[PDB]
Amino acid sequence: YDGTKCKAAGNCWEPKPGFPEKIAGSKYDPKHDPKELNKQADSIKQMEERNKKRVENFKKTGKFEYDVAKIS
Amino acid sequence: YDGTKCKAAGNCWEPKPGFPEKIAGSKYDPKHDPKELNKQADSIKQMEERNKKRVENFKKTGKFEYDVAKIS
Amino acid sequence: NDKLVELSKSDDNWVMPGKNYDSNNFSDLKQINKGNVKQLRPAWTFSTGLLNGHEGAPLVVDGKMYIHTSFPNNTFALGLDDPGTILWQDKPKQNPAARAVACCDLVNRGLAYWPGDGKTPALILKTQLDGNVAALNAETGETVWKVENSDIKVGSTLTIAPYVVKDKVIIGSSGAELGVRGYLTAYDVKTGEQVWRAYATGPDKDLLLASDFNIKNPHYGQKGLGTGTWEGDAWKIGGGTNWGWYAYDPGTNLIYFGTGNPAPWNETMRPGDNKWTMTIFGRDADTGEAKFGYQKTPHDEWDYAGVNVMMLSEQKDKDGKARKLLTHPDRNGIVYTLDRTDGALVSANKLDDTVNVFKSVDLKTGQPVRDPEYGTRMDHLAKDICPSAMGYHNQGHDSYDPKRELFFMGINHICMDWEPFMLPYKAGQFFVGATLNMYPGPKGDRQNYEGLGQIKAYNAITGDYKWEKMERFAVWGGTMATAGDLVFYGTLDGYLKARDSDTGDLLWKFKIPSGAIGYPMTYTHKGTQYVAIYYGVGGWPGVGLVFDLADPTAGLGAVGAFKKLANYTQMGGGVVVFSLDGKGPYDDPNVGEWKS
Amino acid sequence: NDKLVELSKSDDNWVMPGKNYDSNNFSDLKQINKGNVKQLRPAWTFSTGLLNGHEGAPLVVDGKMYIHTSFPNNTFALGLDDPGTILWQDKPKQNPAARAVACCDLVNRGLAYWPGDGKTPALILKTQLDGNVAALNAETGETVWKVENSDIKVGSTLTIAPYVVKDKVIIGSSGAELGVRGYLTAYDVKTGEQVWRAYATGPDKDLLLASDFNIKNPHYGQKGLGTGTWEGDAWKIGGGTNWGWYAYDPGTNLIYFGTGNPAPWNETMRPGDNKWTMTIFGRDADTGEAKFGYQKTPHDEWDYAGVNVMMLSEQKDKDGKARKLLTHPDRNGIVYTLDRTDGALVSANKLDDTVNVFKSVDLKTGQPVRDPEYGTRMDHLAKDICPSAMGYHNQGHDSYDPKRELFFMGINHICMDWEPFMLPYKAGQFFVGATLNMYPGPKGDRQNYEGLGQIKAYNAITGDYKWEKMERFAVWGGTMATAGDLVFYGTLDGYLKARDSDTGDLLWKFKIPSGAIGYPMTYTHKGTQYVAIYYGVGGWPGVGLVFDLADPTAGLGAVGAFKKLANYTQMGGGVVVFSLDGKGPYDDPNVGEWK
Ligand SMILES: O=C(O)c1cc(C(=O)O)c2c(n1)C(=O)C(=O)c1cc(C(=O)O)[nH]c1-2
Ligand SMILES: O=C(O)c1cc(C(=O)O)c2c(n1)C(=O)C(=O)c1cc(C(=O)O)[nH]c1-2
Ligand SMILES: [Ca+2]
Ligand SMILES: [Ca+2]
Repeated sequence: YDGTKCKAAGNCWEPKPGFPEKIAGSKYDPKHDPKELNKQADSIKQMEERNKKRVENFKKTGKFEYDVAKIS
Repeated sequence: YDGTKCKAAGNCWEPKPGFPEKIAGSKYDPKHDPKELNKQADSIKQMEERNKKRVENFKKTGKFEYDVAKIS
Repeated sequence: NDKLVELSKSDDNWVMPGKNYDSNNFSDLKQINKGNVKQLRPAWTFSTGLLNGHEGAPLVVDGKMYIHTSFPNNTFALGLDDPGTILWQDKPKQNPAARAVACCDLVNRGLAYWPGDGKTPALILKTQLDGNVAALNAETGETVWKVENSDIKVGSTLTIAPYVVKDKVIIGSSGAELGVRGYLTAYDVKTGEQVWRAYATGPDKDLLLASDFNIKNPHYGQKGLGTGTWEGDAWKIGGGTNWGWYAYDPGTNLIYFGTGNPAPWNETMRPGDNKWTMTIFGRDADTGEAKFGYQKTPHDEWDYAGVNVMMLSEQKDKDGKARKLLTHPDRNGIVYTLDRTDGALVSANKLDDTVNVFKSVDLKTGQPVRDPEYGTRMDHLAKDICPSAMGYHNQGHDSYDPKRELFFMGINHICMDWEPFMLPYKAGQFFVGATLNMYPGPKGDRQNYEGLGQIKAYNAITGDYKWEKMERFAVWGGTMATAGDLVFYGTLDGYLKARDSDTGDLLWKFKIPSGAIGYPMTYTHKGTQYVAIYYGVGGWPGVGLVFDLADPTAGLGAVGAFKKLANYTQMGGGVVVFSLDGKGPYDDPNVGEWKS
Repeated sequence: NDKLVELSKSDDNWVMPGKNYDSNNFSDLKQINKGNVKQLRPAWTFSTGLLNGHEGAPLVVDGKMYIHTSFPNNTFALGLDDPGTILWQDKPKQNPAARAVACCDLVNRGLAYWPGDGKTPALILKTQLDGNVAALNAETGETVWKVENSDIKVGSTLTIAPYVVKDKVIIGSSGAELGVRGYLTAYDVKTGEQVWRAYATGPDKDLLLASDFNIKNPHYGQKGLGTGTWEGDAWKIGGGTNWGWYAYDPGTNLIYFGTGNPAPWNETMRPGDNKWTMTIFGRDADTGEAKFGYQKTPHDEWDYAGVNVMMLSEQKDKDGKARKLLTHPDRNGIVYTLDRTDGALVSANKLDDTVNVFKSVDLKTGQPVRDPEYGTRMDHLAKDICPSAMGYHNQGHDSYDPKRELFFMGINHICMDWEPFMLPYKAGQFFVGATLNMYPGPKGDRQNYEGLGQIKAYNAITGDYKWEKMERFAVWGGTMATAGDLVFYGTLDGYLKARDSDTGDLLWKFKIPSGAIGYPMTYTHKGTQYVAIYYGVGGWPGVGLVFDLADPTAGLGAVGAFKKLANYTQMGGGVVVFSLDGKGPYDDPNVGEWK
């Protein structure tokens, strides 16, 4: 692997000598939990919803409130 | 009580108007626990005995040791 | 922003990170010059009340200085005729658990300014370690709006400075050492409403590509590669956070910046080129859409995070033609120069001849030619790799002199040993997976652990270095240059220094209270020129001193490399301000006293 | 110590707290003077790595500077030809619980030095907040000996500087706000052995009195009063700790110093004169035996702790006879001058005309004449008492010019309201028993909370003030004077200042990073004169800022009085060094670089 063999535009990766093309099923398989992989995108969706409630209350009332529990 | 009436040299205290000459038995009695009063003198005796073990071992050996459990 | 351009033309002001939208850190002032710099001495000082590292530099606008700190991220406003009186202060309340998910000390790179319009007053913009972004009234310090950008419960924090363009503020991201997938965001500067958000990995809809992305250099790659150069769903925790600096050209409408390292550090766990981590981007300021993207380090094996400074210029190329350019010194040991209108490669040269990870960069294919003897992999201990993970360049903001056509660069001389290990991903926990040993490179003193830095003067078209000088420690905080034939910079052992711009000769230094990890700035006030710098050592080089660590592999391997730093400096936090013969606001000492 | 006397005669050294055994803080140097001080500017700086208050001043001996810090009490040694290299450091390990029984911030007042004898090497002597005392090798920093003086489990800590006399080191005490009975101790400087220990209250055997104690002034009191001026066993928890400064005269062999306040602050819980709290002592350096003792404040009602600076001089009295003297400005609003050979009272005058707690001091009987309208007692709220418990003078070390016969004093202008309350004693817990409100005195601005300080020039025999000047905040850290006609001092709002010795006119100032609560010092190195000062605000005036407090009755009442201090300064820790034109060790910038 010297970086100069490219099967397509922007795609030049090769395995090193003795290593596999795909790691699934090998002794290098990471076995990630899908429920852990999805936690940071669900957290961003919830921040975005709390921010929309803050910004729409500012533009109706003219007074900013950060604490969502105190917004009508 | 203005500090100028002295019953002996260096002893000029007087009670203020309406206050007693002695506070034991009065509504100002502090009611101190004799066992709590004696705690700081017991602590000073224990520090002085640990320091003597450290100093005599330094003078005999020429090497200072602070942990008295390591001094025979 | 048109009024920020106009304000940057006055020498009484310093209005944005990097001085101006070209990001050159260059002043036309010459009251202080090579003929009189020996007379420079302190005029006044100010302590921030905090320890840990003090990064970035102050702002100056309309007769006032604005100062920022380490965690919990306080802000102070001072009047230049009487800096002993504090005009206002902002002191945030934050969860102490934010400290436990910071990789690299409790640092912050600084403030931005929006000049106001016709009903909204002028604003100071700031980030906080806990992931909030706030706008403050510049005259009173009161909060106008505050929103949540990043979540500490999944390992995501903020250390970058905000950047103002037109009526928007741009916000980056931190946490690749904890498996955070990078994104940058534009907000409406008047209200906090989210306008656009672009990710560094994943499906094309999330990347925000223009319909003509990379049309002039299609061999760089085009559609489908944010999932096509990964196995399965590994891109979801894949890194690419952007925590460095920006530049802007009103004539192209593009912002210029780099994305960080893929996660984890164990390369064997993520086969593929891992796009679009490690990439130089040009994105539209109003929509976020990418016009071009160049990947400098395909399939990273070394933590060469691609976030460093962007400096703009206009120069004739080797065939005599006038070009509009960007110049960028990377962690990986290469300094890159590109055409900033379409992304074309102009030059890619080594920062020092001891770089061994690549043999060269091919200008016609765009790929770096790898030396397999200096790569990393499972079940192998790799030795003597240059550069180390700390880089031959890190977060310092450098400078450019447009009369001389030279870049002045603060450089690191640090190499390494590395072995990876297998580990699970758990949201909120570290996700690194490698053990390191770090030490001085071949031109320093490896046996004594000294000789870890350099400062150099560089031409980007010919590739020639006009002069080169060795330093005791890495030059970590950047540089500032002036029309007085001077280059200024701070050091980790605790000095402000000045060198001759044409030869590199050391003309002057002063012993400040603690090491410096930010850049110098300069301004005039009522006719007198001043030079200011923060003191307070920290960031990655300072972790052994700051956290009382002694295992040399601790601190991601920085503790062994900087074992002698504590013999030369201790922690601190504040600003020192200099002038000729120390002239200042208290030359009449009755100014600012209490009177009855 | 005869070798310390000789080393102090060189202008290249500063070898003890207060410069010399007279404790005058006075330099014969005149390179820096009233004609050129506008040229004074920084030469080099050093951060300590710590926040909280930085009290005292550095030592200079044999081409080296020695620096000390707030808790956990670190020590640094620097070479004057290259101060960017740290020669050695000492970093103690201490129980974090020591912080919770400190009354008044995590401060320390500094180091002492003993010059060696050919067998034992020269030594640096230090105290720690946790109650240990240590001797360090001056060349290498290694520990030679370490002993326990004070116990945090009963409320007892250390903040005082050690003091070296002959081949002995003298160590004081802290904790009267927690009911600690005061004592001072002498140790053999070579080994750590305890030689003598003297208590402030109790039976005569524990007081360590000479057989002829007060024979020249028997009306001051003599035998049996350490128990006879108390009811029952209340003297066992009675206060009198000594945490300020000393002076010494080789010709009398006496050390001079003051004992602090009685416990608790509630006066109704301790009837009697409460001897020997609040007392000026003269004790023999080798045996500790007291020759004389004068009680300034019998039966304290105000927390006027009697620990302040001692300054020696030799002057003609009003009848024209030559006298050997001590002069001492107290918390209670009175400045005292005594004969230092026999204890006789010479003068006792007000620090400012606004003092109202006493009408006068009677020089024939020695008793202060009390005004009962400004006393304290149970079931009563007392208002507008001057001075406050913070004093018209606190812990700052002042100076004396021997040719002008003038004392230069840093003063406080703070008054109060006070009411006591009943409470029990439990060892290890606070034992105060009063609630306070504090504010500027009548010559300041009581509604903006500014005008809290003064600096004055004084003659001890006539009682006349040559000049007087107001300051924004209390002048907390002391003063230093020179033969260049200048008086130097630091301020809480963050300056080093210089005033003219004859008129008080302000000639120069510099904005340092944080407020100053220690004294300035001066020395020569290879022909150049330097002036140095610590920065880092704290101590009692800084508790609001240091601990983030807002209730005005908190910090024992100090939070309300200093509510505007945070508008002028923030915390810090370090040293700034000045010279003419900023000349220094890096004038060749290649010195100290890597090669
Ligand atoms: O990957 C990331 O998200 C991330 C964030 C930070 C940061 O936010 O300060 C640093 C790092 N990486 C890193 O690779 C690095 O070398 C580094 C040095 C420092 C500094 O302030 O000295 N920060 C960071
Ligand atoms: O009663 C005592 O034992 C004791 C100790 C201390 C100290 O150790 O600093 C102070 C006080 N009292 C106190 O009364 C006081 O006004 C005070 C001010 C300061 C300071 O450093 O600013 N320390 C102390
Ligand atoms: Ca990183
Ligand atoms: Ca006290």
